[PDB]
Amino acid sequence: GSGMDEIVKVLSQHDRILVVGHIMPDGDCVSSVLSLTLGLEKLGKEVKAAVDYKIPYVFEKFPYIDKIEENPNFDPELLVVVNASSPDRIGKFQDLLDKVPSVVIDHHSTNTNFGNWNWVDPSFAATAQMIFRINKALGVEYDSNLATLNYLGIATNTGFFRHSNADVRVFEDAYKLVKMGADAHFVAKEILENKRFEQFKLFAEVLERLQLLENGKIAYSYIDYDTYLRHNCTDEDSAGFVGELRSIRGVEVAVLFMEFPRGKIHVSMRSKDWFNVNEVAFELGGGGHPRAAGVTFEGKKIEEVIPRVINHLLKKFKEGVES
Amino acid sequence: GSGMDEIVKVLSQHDRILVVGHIMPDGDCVSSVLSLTLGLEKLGKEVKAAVDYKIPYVFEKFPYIDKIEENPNFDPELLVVVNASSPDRIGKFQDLLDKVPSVVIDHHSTNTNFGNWNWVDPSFAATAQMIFRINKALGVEYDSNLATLNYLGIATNTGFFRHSNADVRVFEDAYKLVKMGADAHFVAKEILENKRFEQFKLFAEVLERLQLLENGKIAYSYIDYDTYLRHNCTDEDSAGFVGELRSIRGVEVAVLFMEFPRGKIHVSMRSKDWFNVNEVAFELGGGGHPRAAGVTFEGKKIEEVIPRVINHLLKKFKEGVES
Ligand SMILES: Nc1ncnc2c1ncn2[C@@H]1O[C@H](COP(=O)(O)O)[C@@H](O)[C@H]1O
Ligand SMILES: Nc1ncnc2c1ncn2[C@@H]1O[C@H](COP(=O)(O)O)[C@@H](O)[C@H]1O
Ligand SMILES: [Cl-]
Ligand SMILES: [Cl-]
Ligand SMILES: [Cl-]
Ligand SMILES: [Cl-]
Repeated sequence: GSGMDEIVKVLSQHDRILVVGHIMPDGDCVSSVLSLTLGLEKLGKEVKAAVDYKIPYVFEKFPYIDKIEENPNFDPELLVVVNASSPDRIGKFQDLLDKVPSVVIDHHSTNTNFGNWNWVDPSFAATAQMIFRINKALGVEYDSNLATLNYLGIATNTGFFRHSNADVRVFEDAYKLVKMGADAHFVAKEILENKRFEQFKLFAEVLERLQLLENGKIAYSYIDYDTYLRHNCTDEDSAGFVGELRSIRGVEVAVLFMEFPRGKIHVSMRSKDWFNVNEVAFELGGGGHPRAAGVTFEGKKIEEVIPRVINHLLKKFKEGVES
Repeated sequence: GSGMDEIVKVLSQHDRILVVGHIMPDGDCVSSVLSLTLGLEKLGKEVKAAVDYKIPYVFEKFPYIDKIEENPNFDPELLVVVNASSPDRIGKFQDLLDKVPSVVIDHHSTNTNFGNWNWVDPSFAATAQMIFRINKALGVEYDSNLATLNYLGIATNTGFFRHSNADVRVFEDAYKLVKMGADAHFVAKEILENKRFEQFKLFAEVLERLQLLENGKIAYSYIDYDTYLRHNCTDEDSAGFVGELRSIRGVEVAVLFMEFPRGKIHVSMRSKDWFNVNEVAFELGGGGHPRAAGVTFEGKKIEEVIPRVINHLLKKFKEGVES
């Protein structure tokens, strides 16, 4: 397993670079892609950024968001894949893995190490923190826009400094980026204050279906595909719903089952204090973090997935309570 | 107007000190009261902490919360009032202002300077930041519990680093406190993840009454007293509701009218980008910050307050749009 130094050397050695993020991009993906792309351009390299997916609405006002292309026309010397744990997550760009030397930079412990060089460090809360250190190691000078873009992923992946991954290194990075001009309020406003009215109606559906188990310590609900369509919503609109269920008093584990598209059931799990949802996720074929993890089923009825997941969660939860 | 140095000298000169916060205490009040009380105790002083109000549920697990007394039995040499902008806000302890020398420490620009010594600095987002600097100036050594307690007010008064008052000094303070052991995740979990089910039902009432004006740029709603009672709620339960209305896409100003107790109408105002709600608040007899401000009426029908406030807000908003 390569460290940062070997990645920095490899980046220094190539001058035509395609930086690729994952489908369904989140703040850390957008942050890592644009921060590395702009950093490498400041070294004079020829760099393009690509994500095989529509950029979500909340990113449309960020500086340089138009640098991320869905259909780049580029012949790179080097592929750099950021924040994507497996080749399927980069969509049509996985075809380049067979033709172009590749670097992987990722904080996900689930990363399959599919690059020729791989720097994977789960002690970071965000891949953006790794890009920050790469850019500094390369000699990149930050301006306010680059600082804002690199702050983005650290904020989003820690829930804006609320989750258990917000450790001293996260706060140090945020401080350094704000000192360099990162507009923390701009980032919060664009990410968190662009709610659709339909999102309130969709969450009302979640609350109607909400079920508590184990003396209120487990909360789960679901959104079926017809309900997304009924409210002109996609799974972009239910971002943050599972954390709202975790925020209920006395809840330790929250699970949200989301069918989107039809027959594709994503299970999002969150815990509050002590329960390791990643162990449940892993055993079901997914993965993630001790306090935030997920599983994705293809080709299943939601009526089959829900009781199987709840069954496994109850067994594990009862074991944990017994210590 | 005294600065920090004169306050530090005055604190150093007295050894029996009552630290008082304001009624309806928030995170900054609890943070400032306990951080200063514990800091002064580490200098060996005899210190009590007092708030003439029930401590809200979300603070009950914080370390040393039991140090805040509703009914202290103490004869202080010095009264220190933190985060309270006027004597009425400290309840029954305003009687001590006539008998005991008093120090005021506050970030609110509305502070009436009712102490014998007053350090009021609106450039701080939180009074807790001023207490942090006082404690360091006095030579206090932070442990993890004191760091957690001092972090609390900086986090709550910036919306956990989301609001426009989260400047480089806020992030520096947060970093320094987390480096000293502040448990940022504990604070977020206790403050933000203790929601009552009744709070979701109460917010559904807010959404039912929600009205948009000026091409969706103004949003307002209201909670009358009977509606609070119907949902076993008080105005503690509607904390954060007005920010949820601000978070609607395209909204620039959000206003929530809250009747609690009967006939007492509190108007909470939030803006997003540019509109100065403090100017509207001030003209109506309240005050606050450019992006968060309020007004409180006693003895009025909500049917009278709502159109008068909306009228003034519309006039000011239309003027601002014309630049
Ligand atoms: N099917 C899956 N396999 C592996 N990791 C997954 C996963 N679904 C989610 N995760 C990870 O778990 C965390 C929580 O995911 P989510 O926000 O979708 O609940 C994220 O960091 C995400 O990358
Ligand atoms: N009636 C009033 N007079 C002066 N300042 C007020 C006020 N009501 C609220 N504020 C201030 O305005 C900000 C927003 O108040 P609120 O959270 O109640 O909306 C807070 O910092 C608060 O101290
Ligand atoms: Cl731009
Ligand atoms: Cl992990
Ligand atoms: Cl204690
Ligand atoms: Cl101000």
